[PDB]
This record gives sequence, C-alpha cells and structure tokens, in this order.
Amino acid sequence: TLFGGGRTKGFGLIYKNVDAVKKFEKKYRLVREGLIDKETKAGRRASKELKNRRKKVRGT
Amino acid sequence: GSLARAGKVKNQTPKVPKLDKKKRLTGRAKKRQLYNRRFSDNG
Amino acid sequence: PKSYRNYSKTARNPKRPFEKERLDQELKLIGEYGLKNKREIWRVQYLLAKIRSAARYLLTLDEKSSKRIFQGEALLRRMVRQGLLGENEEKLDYVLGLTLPKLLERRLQTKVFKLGLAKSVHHARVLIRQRHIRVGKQMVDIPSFLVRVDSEKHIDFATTSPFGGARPGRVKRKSLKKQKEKTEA
Amino acid sequence: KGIVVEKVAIEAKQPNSAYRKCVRVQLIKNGKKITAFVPGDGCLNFIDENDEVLVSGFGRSGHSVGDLPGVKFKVVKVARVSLLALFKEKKEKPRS
RNA sequence: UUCUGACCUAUCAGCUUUUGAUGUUAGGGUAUUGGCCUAACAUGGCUAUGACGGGUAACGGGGAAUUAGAGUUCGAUUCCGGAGAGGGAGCCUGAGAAAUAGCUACCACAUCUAAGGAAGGCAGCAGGCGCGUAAAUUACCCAAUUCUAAAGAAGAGAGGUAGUGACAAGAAAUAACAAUGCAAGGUUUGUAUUGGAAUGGUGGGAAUUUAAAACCUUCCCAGAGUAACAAUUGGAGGGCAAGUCUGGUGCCAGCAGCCGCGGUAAUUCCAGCUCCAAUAGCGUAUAUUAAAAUUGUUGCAGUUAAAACGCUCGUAGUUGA
Repeated sequence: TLFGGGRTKGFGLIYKNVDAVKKFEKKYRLVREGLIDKETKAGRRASKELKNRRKKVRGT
Repeated sequence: GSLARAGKVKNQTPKVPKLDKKKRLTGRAKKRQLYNRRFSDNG
Repeated sequence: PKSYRNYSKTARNPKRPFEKERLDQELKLIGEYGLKNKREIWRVQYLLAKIRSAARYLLTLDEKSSKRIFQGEALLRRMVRQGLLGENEEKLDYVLGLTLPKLLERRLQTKVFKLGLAKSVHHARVLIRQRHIRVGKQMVDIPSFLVRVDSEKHIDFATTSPFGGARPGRVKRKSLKKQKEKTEA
Repeated sequence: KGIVVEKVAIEAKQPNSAYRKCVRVQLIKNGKKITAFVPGDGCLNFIDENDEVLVSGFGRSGHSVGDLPGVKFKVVKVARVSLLALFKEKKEKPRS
C-alpha cells in the first residue's frame, strides 16, 4: 500500500496459457496461486538422513 | 582501626515521604512552559 | 559480512555547554518555532553550516572556472527549490547570507501555522503528528519535512482525516447518543 | 574484578580531618594487591570480608586524588550488584 | 621479477664469509631465472644517508576518528593481497595442494576398547568449558544472491530470513484546544476551574507481506482524563546554567576532577522542598584527538623563569656573492 493508503503498488504477470504457467515459474509461486499443494516436509533433517548414509555401508 | 562509626549521618537523619504533585511536563509542553515563565509576561 | 548500507550523524553537539547568550537564544528560537529538543535546532544548524561550508569553498575558486560555475549554480538552484533564496538574488554571497530563522521558516509545521488550519504552532505540530495534513497526492506525519516552493501551493487536509470527511466523528459519543435515543423513543 | 582482602582507614593530608573508608582488593588477573576507594557512607558494611568487587579507575589515571594519598582505584559494583544503585535510595537488591 | 615508499630503539657499531657471505666458470636442479644447489676459482658485499641487532600489547593496504590550515592518532574487523589451520616436519593425486572436514610420523594434548587394537583436530556454523572488562539461537529456509555437477529440476550453516540485540545511526510521542474564573498588558497576552473534539501506544480481527511465518505498511472493530496509558538521568559557591530556601549532622559522617567545603545559621554533607541542564536517553571509568603556537615546517622558548657545549679547529651534514 505505502503510507496513508488509497494506493497500492505491485508487480504483475500474464502468461500465454496455463501450460506456460507450468513451464516458467517456481513452486512457491504456484502454491501462492493455488495450482498445486506443498510437497514433502522433511526439511534439513533430510540432510541429516543423507549424512547418516555412507555408500556401500548398507546394501542401499 | 576506627572503622565502624561508618554510615553515621545517613542512619542519624529523619526520613521523609516524597509526596504527590501533578505530573511534571515532558517535551514540547515543558519547553513552552519554560518559555512563558522566563520571557513572556515579565514587565 | 557487514551491511553495505551507509549511515551518518545528523547533528553535532554544540561545545561550551552553558554559554548564556547562545543558550537563551536557543530557547528563544524554540519559543518561536515549536521544536521539542535542542537537538532539532542542532540538526538544522548543522544543515545550514554544511551549505555555508560548501558555498565558502566555491567562492574561493576563481570566476569562469568550470567546476565552480557548475557546482555553484547547482547548489544555488537547490536553494531556489528549497525556497531559501528569492528570485532577485542569484549570487553566492546571498548563500553565505542564509540565516537560521530563514531556514526554520521553511518547516512544514511553520507553513501550516502561517497558512491556517491550526490555531497555534503547537496545535500545528500535534495536528501533523495525528495524521491530518497532506501535501497533495501524498500524506505525511513528520513536522521536520521542509517545504519546496512548488509544493507550498498544495497544502491541504488528508482525505482520510475527519476534516477530510472520512469516519466523521467520535464513534463512542455518537453511538451512545443514538442508542439512548432509540431506547428512549 | 578482584576480591576484598582487608578493610582499611586512611587518614587525610593536612588541611582536612576525616578517616576515609578504603578497601584492599586483590585483582584476579595478576595477583596484585591495591587499595581502592569506596564512596557512600553505608557502603563499608555493604561488602563482606571475602567478597567480589568490580573495580575501576579514579578519574585521573594513576594520579592521587583529593585527600587520599596512594589510592588510584575505586569500587563501583559489589557482589555483582552496582554499589551506587544499592546506596542511592535502595533502588536495587541488598546483599544475599 | 624492476623501481619507489614504513613504527620505535645507539645504555644495539661494526656486521656478513669454514656451515654460500659477494662475485666468475662449469655443471646439476627447476616449469623457468638465479648460490636455487654441487665443484673449482676469485675476495668480496653491506654499514652513522644508522648496517648488524633489540622492541612492537605490529598482518599490509584500500581506509577510520579527530582537523581552520598544517597535522596527530587509529586500520583484528565489509573489498584487495598476504599468512595459517594444536605444535613442527614430510609426502600422494591431479591443470592447480607441501592441501588439513587429503594422507604419514613425531611431540603436546586427548576419545572408544571386552586391552588384542581402533578412531581424533570448530580460527566452518551453532553450542559448551575456561579465560576474562568484554560479546547472541544446539533457530527456519535454499525463494533471492551466487557457486559446484554428468549443469533447469540436485546440493551449499557459501548465502538469505528471522530470534537474541539501548554497540552505533536516523525519524518521533508523553497532549492539543475552546470556554469561563483569576493574573498581568493598552478588546489583549498569560495562568487555575470546568468540557466537547483529535489521536497513536495498546488488545482483537482482517487486507497484505513472506521460501514459510513474524515485522512493516493499510483497513475494520475495540480503545485515555489524576489522558495513573504516571520521564528519567545528573546537578543547583566558583570554574559553570540553577537556592546567603527549610530541617538533621557538628572536623564526625562525609563531599570534593580542581579551587575547596564540613569545628552549631553547612548557599558544597545527609535529607525534604523548590529550581536547572540534556532528554529516550543521560551518568561513570579507561584509552584517544582537539583545546596544545605545552613538540612549534607553518609556529615556541634558551640575559634573568627550563635551556648556549669551557674554548677553538674540523669530517660528514645543512647553507652558499
């Protein structure tokens, strides 16, 4: 809005079709839109599990 | 040594309650009051 | 790493604290222009002093000197924009001639008090803080905004203020009166 | 930071008469004993005999100050509470 | 690798050359030049225009603070460059390493072990202990900024975003106003009675913002009168702006940067009252710059205050019709 209201500044995008929206925008922006839901929620404990792995220590 | 008479005067004196008073002004308001009391009416 | 955004002191503390003539003069200035602190005077004083220093340096340089004509004209044009120098004057010795009441006269609170709206300098200062003023197209709550000449023609009320005709009165009292009237009737 | 060893009573230079209450403290850093001044009349009994003082300079670098001969340092916080705060009015915590 | 540029110290004056110091020749070695290293031969090289030592609470510079102009102090710390990864040393791979989240050993520390052996290096980010005058979360996120890859799509405590944060820096409330009554002025200006307006702060909801949330901004509800929604800090002889006001103490307690104050009227203590300076900031300490033309080139002083060598010759130095 900016001080004292009655006015709002932003930034806009208009794509050729929905396919373009699928192509050239990233997931949070899609979530913000409402196209697709938020994915996997492991966070940086994912990193901890990754570092828990050591190659050919387990069969996988 | 002659140490332990220390704290004499503060212990001796009476103790007085500090009263109420109507809120001393802050800021602009205090400055305006000062301006009037020093400079305006006097004469 | 450390942020690259800059920052600076606005003001310089005055030296020689208790000098009577200066001290009484500062109080006198506060009395006229409604400033909260000696600090407000000091920032304005510092601002004037920088201008005076720049002008002094410029006037040492010779006439027709390329840097001098360019920078001097530019600084003077900036003074015209601020409303510090009139039309007839256009020379660096009137820049040196600039003086602290003349600068205070260009505060937005002062301008409002002069133009009307409020009935007191102090009234103007609270009116500005409580968001009633507008420079046209833009709203402001800062009483140390300085007025430029092309903006002196558009001081107004804020359109979202009571005096602008927004939410029109005291909600509490008007509702209480209306409820009592409905109950009573 | 140091610890109080002994409570001492320095007598003034000639033109004044008083017994000035001072505090001998051993700095933690270097094992150095020094005599330090304590402002405030109740403050001599605001330090215990094996307490922790926060000592500072005394307005003058190493120079002797006023009446006191030989005192270069000043106590400004005791039992990690401020001396002045305890003294002034009792605005902050007594000894525990 | 050329040139040129530095802090303090003469109670450090001769240093360097067998163990390469300086050169010549020839080699070896290097990615390449070279005492870089071997052999043979010269006997040089550097030094009061301060070598060789010692000190440094010394990484260098871009720069920082203070400056009228000279200056003086500061520069671990955003960028650039160097150096190092507990202390030393030696190595592999590869274009690039004498690499430290590569390796081998020693010393100094030190974890697991069934005692046979094994594993170790936070000055990455968190967090702990200790040291201390002295310093934040075992946070969330790879969205942006960028990097690395078999390069969109994966990773990144690089990095961003919050949390903690009175380190600094900017903006800015703590009322405003009209009536009367009183006050002073030639219908005025000031100030205690009243009494309707104005509004953040604040609580709630949103709108929005956002990696996600929170903040910001914006809107709608709520929502000040002792506007208790309560401004503090340090002062009031002089220096130095404000008390020969009121009580207590009575040379004691104490204050006091300094001069001094305190022995029965304390303009200085201890209070209270009043007043004053700055103000969401204000005190104190230590260091440092100005003030200091008290380090003096600009710009000091040397008859007597500090200071002309006992006297002359004279080499370097500086200066020269």
